[PDB]
Amino acid sequence: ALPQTVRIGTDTTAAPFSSKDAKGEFIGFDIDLGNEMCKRMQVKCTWVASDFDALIPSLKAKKIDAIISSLSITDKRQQEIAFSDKLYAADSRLIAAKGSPIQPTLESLKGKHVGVLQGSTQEAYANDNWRTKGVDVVAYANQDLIYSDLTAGRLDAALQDEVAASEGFLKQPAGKEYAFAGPSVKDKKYFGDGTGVGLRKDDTELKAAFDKALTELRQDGTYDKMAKKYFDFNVYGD
Repeated sequence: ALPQTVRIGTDTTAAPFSSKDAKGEFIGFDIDLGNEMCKRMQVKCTWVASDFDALIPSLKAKKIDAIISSLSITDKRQQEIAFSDKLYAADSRLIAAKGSPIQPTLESLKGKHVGVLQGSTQEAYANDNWRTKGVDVVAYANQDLIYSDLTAGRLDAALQDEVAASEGFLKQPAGKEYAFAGPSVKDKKYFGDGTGVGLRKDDTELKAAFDKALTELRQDGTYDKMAKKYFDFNVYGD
C-alpha cells in the first residue's frame, strides 16, 4: 500500500528548487512539483529537510519514502534506487561573451581556453569529450575565479550547470554582457537523465502513483504554469 503519509526528504540549500522562505515554509519548483503530485495522488506528504548526502542513505534506511532534491537520474544511482519519470533537466552549458560563436563541440573549442570547477561533473564531462581530445581545459578550485578569469578574457568559456549559471552569474551585473554559447550538453553518465523522485526499488505502487500524477499535471498545463514562476526557458528539456 502507499504510505499513510509520504515523507519526502529535500536539501533546502538549493533555490529556486528547494529552500525555506521567511515563514519557514519549504518553497521552490521541487516543492511545487512534490506538492502538486501528492495532491493528485491523494496522499499526505511531509517535507523533511536533510543534507543532500544523507538523502539516499535515509531513503534506503526507510527514514523517508521519497527524495525530491534535484536528484539526477544516473545509471549508478539507478543501481541502488528507483526514479520517477523526469521532473526537469539538469544539464550543463557553456558560458561566453555575448556574441560568441562558440559551440559545445570539439571543432568549435579547439584552440579555446575552457574552465571548469575541479571535482565537478562538468570537469568530468569536459575531460572525456574535450581535454583528452586536445582542448585546453583548466580546472579551478573556486567558482569565483572561473568567472573572474572569464570576464578578464583569460578564459574563452566556462562549462557550468545550466540553471545554476542562469540564476547566478548571468543575472548578476558581472554577467550582463555574457550569454550561453550554444545549447545545453546532455549526458546521462555525468549529468543524469534529468532529475526525478528518488524511491526505493521495491516501492512500485509509489513510483506508479508519482509517475501518473506527473503525467497529468504536465498534460493539463500545470507543469508549465508552475515552472513559469521561476524560469523563462524550457526547464523540462526534451
